[PDB]
Amino acid sequence: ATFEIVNRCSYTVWAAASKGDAALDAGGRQLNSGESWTINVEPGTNGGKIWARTDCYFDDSGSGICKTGDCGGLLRCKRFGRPPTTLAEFSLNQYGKDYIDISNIKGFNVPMNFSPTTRGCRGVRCAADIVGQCPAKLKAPGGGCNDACTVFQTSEYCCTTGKCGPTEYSRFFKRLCPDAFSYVLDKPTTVTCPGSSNYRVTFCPT
Repeated sequence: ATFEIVNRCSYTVWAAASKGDAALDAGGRQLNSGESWTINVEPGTNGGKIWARTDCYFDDSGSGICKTGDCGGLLRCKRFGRPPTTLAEFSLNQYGKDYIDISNIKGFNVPMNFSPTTRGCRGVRCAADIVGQCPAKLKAPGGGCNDACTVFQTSEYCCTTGKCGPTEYSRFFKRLCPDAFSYVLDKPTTVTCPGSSNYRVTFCPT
């Protein structure tokens, strides 16, 4: 499947793409404002994610640090990124269907649209000013708005027992971005697309 990743933000982002135990395609790349990066993701990929990283420094070996979404100091991510990270999540060719969503479960750094480029389903977007409006206790110094699990590490926020409810903090994310997951047991905002669809992830869509 083809994913075109587009940076419409006015600032540089370092895109990342991983399935948690391996890179997808090259795993990461710098995207200046306006740049587009096309990656190929193997059919049958389960549990893939794409995200943006901000304020990164890398040396010539591709080693360094980012203020949001750092994936163990690598340009080319093999593992998932450090919150806060707005996430584009997907599972492809699962019994004939692709499943896509955006998630704020690991916080929010950059606004995002995640849309098919082929026919037969809708896109999802979270493009509100979550950082600007972020509750004081969730604001990340490096930038971004953390989820409450990351900050407080409780059973209720992290849904450790598999029983948890919405909270004051999950409801903040949900109010600004209804079409994104706000906590682990949120009512799903997953979109079902035809198997073998293609997609575009746009950072800063508006």
